[PDB]
Amino acid sequence: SQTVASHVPFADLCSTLERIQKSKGRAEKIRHFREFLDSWRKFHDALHKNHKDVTDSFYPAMRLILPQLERERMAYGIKETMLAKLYIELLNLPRDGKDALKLLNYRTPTGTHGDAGDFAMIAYFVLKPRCLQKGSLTIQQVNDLLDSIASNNSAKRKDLIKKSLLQLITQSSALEQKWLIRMIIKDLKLGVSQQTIFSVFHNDAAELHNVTTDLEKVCRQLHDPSVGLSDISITLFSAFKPMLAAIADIEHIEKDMKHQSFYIETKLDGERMQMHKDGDVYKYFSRNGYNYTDQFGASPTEGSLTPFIHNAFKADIQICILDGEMMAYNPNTQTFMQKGTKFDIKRMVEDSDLQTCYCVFDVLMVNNKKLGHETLRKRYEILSSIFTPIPGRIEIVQKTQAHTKNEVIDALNEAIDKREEGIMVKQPLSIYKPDKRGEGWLKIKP
Amino acid sequence: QVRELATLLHMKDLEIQDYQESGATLIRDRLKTEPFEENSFLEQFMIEKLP
Amino acid sequence: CPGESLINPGFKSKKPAGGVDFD
Amino acid sequence: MSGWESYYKTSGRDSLIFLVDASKAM
Amino acid sequence: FESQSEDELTPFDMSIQCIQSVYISKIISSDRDLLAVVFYGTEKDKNSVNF
Amino acid sequence: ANLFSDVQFKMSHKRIMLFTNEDNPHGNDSAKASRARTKAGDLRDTGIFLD
Repeated sequence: SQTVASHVPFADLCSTLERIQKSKGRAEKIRHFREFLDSWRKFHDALHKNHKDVTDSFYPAMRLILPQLERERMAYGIKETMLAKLYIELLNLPRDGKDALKLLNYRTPTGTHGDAGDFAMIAYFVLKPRCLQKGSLTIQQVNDLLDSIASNNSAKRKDLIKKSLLQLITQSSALEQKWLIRMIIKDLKLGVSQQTIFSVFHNDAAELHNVTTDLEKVCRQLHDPSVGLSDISITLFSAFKPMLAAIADIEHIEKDMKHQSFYIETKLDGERMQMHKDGDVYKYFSRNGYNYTDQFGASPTEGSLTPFIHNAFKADIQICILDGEMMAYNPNTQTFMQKGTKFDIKRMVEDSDLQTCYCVFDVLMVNNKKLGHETLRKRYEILSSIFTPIPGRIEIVQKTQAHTKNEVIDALNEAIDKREEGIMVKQPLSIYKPDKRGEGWLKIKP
Repeated sequence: QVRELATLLHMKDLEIQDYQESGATLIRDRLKTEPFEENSFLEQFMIEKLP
Repeated sequence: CPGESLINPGFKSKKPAGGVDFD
Repeated sequence: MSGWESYYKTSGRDSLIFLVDASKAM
Repeated sequence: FESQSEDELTPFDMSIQCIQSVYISKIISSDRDLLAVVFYGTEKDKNSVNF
Repeated sequence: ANLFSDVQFKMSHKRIMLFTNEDNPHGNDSAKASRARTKAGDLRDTGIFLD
């Protein structure tokens, strides 16, 4: 099980990133990235001449070039301040010394040297005389160290985190440590858009990332540039970038709907969630692709919302994807607690009497039927025949048919009266375009 | 006097070397001066400006 | 500080015992 | 398998500003 | 590990003797103190950092 | 320094003794000498005595 990541020094990737950053226009950055990609692909072809089935891909480098898209790794639990503290402890620098103070209050320009806003620059300056000139770490080793640190933070252990960071410091140069700090903070400031990186990687990569939301599948499937994908559509157990809504002017709203009847709906304040159901296997995904299934329960036996709605689905429905909003319900009043004071629906305390309610507003797949390409009206009709609502635990958002502006102003006035954010408008013939904004969904506020 | 000036130049060269080792960066790159070597300086003087 | 023991800091280096030394 | 060493190999307009001295000598 | 004269103690022997004497003195005087012994320049390595 | 940090008790004194007979351990490499000087300064700042 040989992997190219074990043969690629981390210094090469660091140098490529530095060259990309220190470039004027997009052309040079794209040229450097393409050269690195071509070298990696040639090495992959040379290494895997004999093996038939290969799981090796460009993911090991991709997860570092775009840390913000990493989902397999959990939160590191360390930011600028904690990293500065750990560097002070491990390097045995004096607590009250100049270097420690500079690292801690990095935002203060009192230093008058280097940069007063970039922590990575100051870390590099501090580590320049305390670090070797050549490293001996590979991409696979760095990935393993990061995985160990993340898991160990998840396990409530700090001595092992200190050991891993100490190993990284002892086996890295100043530039490598600076880049590692940048990846840990999950910012690189390369100056090149993620869309540009995906486009240079493959002709059709942004769409696949929108549909799947996992760098592993994109890196694995889209290896040979010549070979493409015939059809890419929403798939079970794979997060998809939700479709958002854009500001709308009440004056020309009818024009935005091609002079046709539209749907008026109430704006729901809370989390944006999507539910994947296959038999009794449940998966929940958040707005950006994070897995919240642990909170809400991945099985009917144990959970915070699923144990009660297991049996709320009509018998016919076996495979089902839904998109909706999660909010807090107060039963003693039978009213929704507006987002803000006294509660957060993301980390609700168990002892509270408030509970979790899911308001659905779209369906994307029912019994291996792909409803992404159908009109909004059809998806609404199919949604009506999925679950029998059980108030307090799962509901369908009401939409009212309206074809005049007076109706829109009436709805907005009533919403303000009921102390809601505003109202949104949906085009009956709008198709679901993942990750796009202002295509068939509009929002209006006072 | 020449020997004393050479010693002072050597001490200044040591100062430059230590400042470089300290990671310090000069604002202007034009002020950089080459290390002083006695034999090279004497040779250049004797070949150029002695006449 | 001067004449300090290199084994036990905070204590002066006790000289070796010389017994009786007639003048 | 050749080593990784082999496979990587590492208009406009003119602007002018006059500056006249106002000292007593002038 | 080289002795200048035939009838003399090598530097390593003197260092070991001094360490042993200090150990005995510490045991007799202050037994609650902390002592450690490390070597640099050897071929093998044994430390937390794995230098 | 790592060995010193491992101790969990309260240390009134911290001392290191260097038994060596090489007055110029790093003469070929100037960077190593600068790194050693920086580390010694850091240890002194932390409160570690050197003999």
